[PDB]
Amino acid sequence: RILTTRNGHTTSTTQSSVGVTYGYATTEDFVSGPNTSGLETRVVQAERFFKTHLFDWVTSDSFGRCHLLELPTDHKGVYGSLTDSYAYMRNGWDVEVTAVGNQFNGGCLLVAMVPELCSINKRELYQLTLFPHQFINPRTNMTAHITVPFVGVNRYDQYKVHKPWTLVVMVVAPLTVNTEGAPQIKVYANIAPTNVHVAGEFPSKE
Amino acid sequence: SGNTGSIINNYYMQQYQNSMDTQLGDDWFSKLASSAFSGLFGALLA
Amino acid sequence: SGNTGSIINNYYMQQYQNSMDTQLGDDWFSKLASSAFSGLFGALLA
Amino acid sequence: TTSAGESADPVTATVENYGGETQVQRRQHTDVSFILDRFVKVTPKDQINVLDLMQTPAHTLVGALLRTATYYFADLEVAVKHEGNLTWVPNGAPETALDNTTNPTAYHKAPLTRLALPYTAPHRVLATAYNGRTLPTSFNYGAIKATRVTELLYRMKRAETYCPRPLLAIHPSEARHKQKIVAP
Amino acid sequence: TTSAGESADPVTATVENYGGETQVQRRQHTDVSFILDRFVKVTPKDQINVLDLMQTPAHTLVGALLRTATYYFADLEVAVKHEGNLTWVPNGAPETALDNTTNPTAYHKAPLTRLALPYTAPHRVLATAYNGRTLPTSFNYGAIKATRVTELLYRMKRAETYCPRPLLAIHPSEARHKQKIVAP
Amino acid sequence: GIFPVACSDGYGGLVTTDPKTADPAYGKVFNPPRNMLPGRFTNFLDVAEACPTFLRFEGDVPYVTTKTDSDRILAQFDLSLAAKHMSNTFLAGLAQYYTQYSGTINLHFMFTGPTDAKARYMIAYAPPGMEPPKTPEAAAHCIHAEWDTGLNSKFTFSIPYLSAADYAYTASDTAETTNVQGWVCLFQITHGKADGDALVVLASAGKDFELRLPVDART
Amino acid sequence: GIFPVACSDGYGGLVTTDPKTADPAYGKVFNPPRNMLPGRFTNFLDVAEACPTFLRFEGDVPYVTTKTDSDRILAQFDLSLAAKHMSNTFLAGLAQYYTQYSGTINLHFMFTGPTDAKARYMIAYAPPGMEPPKTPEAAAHCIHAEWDTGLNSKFTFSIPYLSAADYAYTASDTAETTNVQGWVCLFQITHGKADGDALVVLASAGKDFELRLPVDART
Repeated sequence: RILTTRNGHTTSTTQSSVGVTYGYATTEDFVSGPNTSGLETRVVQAERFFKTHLFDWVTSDSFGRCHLLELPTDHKGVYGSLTDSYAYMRNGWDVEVTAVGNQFNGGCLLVAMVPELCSINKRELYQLTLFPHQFINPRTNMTAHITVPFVGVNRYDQYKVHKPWTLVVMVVAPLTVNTEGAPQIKVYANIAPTNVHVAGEFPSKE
Repeated sequence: SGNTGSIINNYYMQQYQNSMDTQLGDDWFSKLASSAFSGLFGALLA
Repeated sequence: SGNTGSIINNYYMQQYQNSMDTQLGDDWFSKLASSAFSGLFGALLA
Repeated sequence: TTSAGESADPVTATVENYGGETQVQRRQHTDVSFILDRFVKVTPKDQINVLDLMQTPAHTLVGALLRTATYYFADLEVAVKHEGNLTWVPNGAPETALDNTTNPTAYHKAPLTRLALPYTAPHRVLATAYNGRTLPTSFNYGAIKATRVTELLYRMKRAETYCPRPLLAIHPSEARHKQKIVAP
Repeated sequence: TTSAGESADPVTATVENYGGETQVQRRQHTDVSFILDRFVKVTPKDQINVLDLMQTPAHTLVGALLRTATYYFADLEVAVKHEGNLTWVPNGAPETALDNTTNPTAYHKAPLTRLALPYTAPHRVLATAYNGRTLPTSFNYGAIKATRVTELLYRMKRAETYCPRPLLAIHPSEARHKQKIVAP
Repeated sequence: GIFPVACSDGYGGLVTTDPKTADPAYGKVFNPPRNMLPGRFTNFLDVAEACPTFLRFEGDVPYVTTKTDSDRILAQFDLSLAAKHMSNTFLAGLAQYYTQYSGTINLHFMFTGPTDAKARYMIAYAPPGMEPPKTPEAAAHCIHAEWDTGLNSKFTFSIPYLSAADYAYTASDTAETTNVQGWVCLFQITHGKADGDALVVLASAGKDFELRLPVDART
Repeated sequence: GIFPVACSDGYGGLVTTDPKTADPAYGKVFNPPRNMLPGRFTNFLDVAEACPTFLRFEGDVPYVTTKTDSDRILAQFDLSLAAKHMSNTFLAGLAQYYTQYSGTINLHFMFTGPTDAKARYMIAYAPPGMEPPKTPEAAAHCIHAEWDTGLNSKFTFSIPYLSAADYAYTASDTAETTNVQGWVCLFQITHGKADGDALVVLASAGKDFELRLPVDART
């Protein structure tokens, strides 16, 4: 089950793929609306993978232990500079989450992309599957892949004041090592902004 | 369309009764539910 | 014509509901606005 | 877009000049007939009230917009709260007629009386300004009378406006005129 | 039915797997537009009431179901019990407008006032959650005001819902949540 | 003269759920375009079908763990949308706003143990009228399914709608001691080195699951 | 018998803006002819488009004067129909009676100096989210236009509508410290003997300027 994903001049290959989950839609909604008066443009150079460590999954983590990553996050590449050069932006996300141990580990992680996530309560975690998601079950796979479009009450956003998407990873069944499994599993994310459009060029700092 | 059951046309124009939608240029979950796998993944005996 | 939204004909004759206009023998500002120059007065480079 | 500014011919540049795109616009809410076609309250006199659109307060939506027209035409509607019977009389009528019931008289019926009245002036059109401050007495829609009138509202129907005049917003003392906007 | 559970592709087994037969189902009562299209009571404030669907109590049928949508759209109806005249003002209006009668104002008529109002927000759609707890002030349907408002009911019309969110039942202390059911 | 009419007593009061619309007051407003926004749902049951959610077991967890002891019962609960085991599901959240239902409820079981852990499970439906089975042998006579672990980690089973009446109540009456709709019984036939491994279970609406008669009862 | 009808509660009160007409009382009156009177206008925005009106600058004047000093800022104000600079325009007078707008606002600049006075100007639009530019060099990175004086004394520039939402508010909230819609920045690149000469500026509605949702807020 080999899958190779390409975003710009960056590729990621997995031999333990369970496929890709498309959330809420297969294609983006109209990118040119009346709120940008035809002044918007696409920035292909930003549509590439950037990386970040999420957390270390250990045996002491119990059901419900979760990690949240609001998007967009700090970006030190071209995508990041866009947020300092333009007032309005929009983009979707191509998300790949990895948790590598071996096939002798047990336990299970749920990774989901949740819109407008202003903290979630304990009982609500039982229904996290309502959101675009995929599981990471060591006996089967080490990679989760989710792809979602831009969402929001506005056609374009101001990322300095609003984060439409939150990546969440939750432990559903605790990690087991059983003598031959990996002692712990570090969870990493490989993310790429998709269809990035910007509008309203800012002045410089000079 | 929702919980409405009158057989006569509304006395007022649509332009007054409701806001009017505009276009640019159960949808998703209905398609998702309809696409559900509903069989057996293996071989069936008797 | 203004802020009126009934789909049924008025119960009373027009001759009673309103005064009647007579003839002898947004007009001006609409024409003025429509005639506005909307380009460039000179030569355009790229 | 450069042009001869002394000319007065309207010039309307667009965002296309620098690569933008002009959008679609819907202007029903700034249509003259539509915007003036709504009730506006006026402070009444106890008994005799001459129907005169200039009684509308100048800062109100209807009052301000009406005053941006020098000449106008319109039929009228009134909603009146009154005690006793309400009698209306046309433009040019002797004041004494206000007490005679054969002139359109509405018998009291709670909570108020709504009436449609026709334009009745001898002029082809009326004005909000007249250089002859003070307007000719013939500029009116007749008069009404009742034992006591408590509320009087005017509503312009089929309105027509000619020759625009100044329309002023509030002048701020600060860089912007700030107001508390409705919020949850 | 066995399958790859890590996938997330929906799997719907049927009783046919063991010789049963799937029946016919009628789901009109779980249709979004239909279920939200009914009045729900909200506790009002004495005079100024900003129309905001998030005022609906979270445990009510309308409140709970509305909160299972992150984004929604709907026109509105209100039924209000009030003293004096009721004035409504659109989204973005200065609070001061609540005292001016040319804005939609309903004169008192026992026992209450029912009004159909249009969506009026500047956004293409509104939300029940916003990651910017607290929602932007522009998320409202205008505001109403009267000498005193005693009852306020909201009714969503033509409702549309996007992106489902958790919907929680009561958590029982026992093996089952038991309630006294209507019986003769 | 004019049309005579009879203003009828008993008609005209405001009914919170009536099928008519109010009179309008503010016309001609055009909304910002919103065609083809992602994630739309038009019927609550479509998401209940497409998105299974977690059951809750002793200890506030969505799984049951394999055990090594003569007792092979993994879980046994009342087939009721008001059951504690179902209390955190989307299905139960929706069901509380309706008084009746009929149709299939699907249960999903996902094995989470390591590759060298194997097990064989059994799910059975025990109808009302007799105490639920305590052993797999006794439960064999009920409608049931057995399956083992392997490459595919998930198994789905349809709990059938079986009752005297065409609809059943979503709520459980206080004078109702023994469950009216029966029990779902999850057993462990045996296992191979799967001690402590978790089997997570979810529930979703089946093709003919139906909810009717909306009701607002608090909750 | 006669037609039975239900007089419904919640309907029938007078609404100051309702879509129906009153009953008539005095019929058959014919008006004096008034066809083809000059100067008619049927939509307030047609005159807002066709008749630009003056902006107001420090000192109660409709112009800004060229200066000779390192500071090249001629004017900088909040893009708001509630701005002091726009307070005497017809556009602002109309906008106060609506809660929302979208579309283009055109600015007109007319040089008034003598024939032997020359200058080069720059107009820029700085979006919200960052402090407005203080110099022409910094403002160069914004949407902008530069032009010089000559035979044609006037230059017109369209301020674009750019925002997250499809509509913006005409009024400015008191809890709004930094302008929500940005700033218009008028700079002087340089000049040739134009000290004390005036550049008058006007504003008019653009082709897609739109006002919606009438409101009477006093003012």
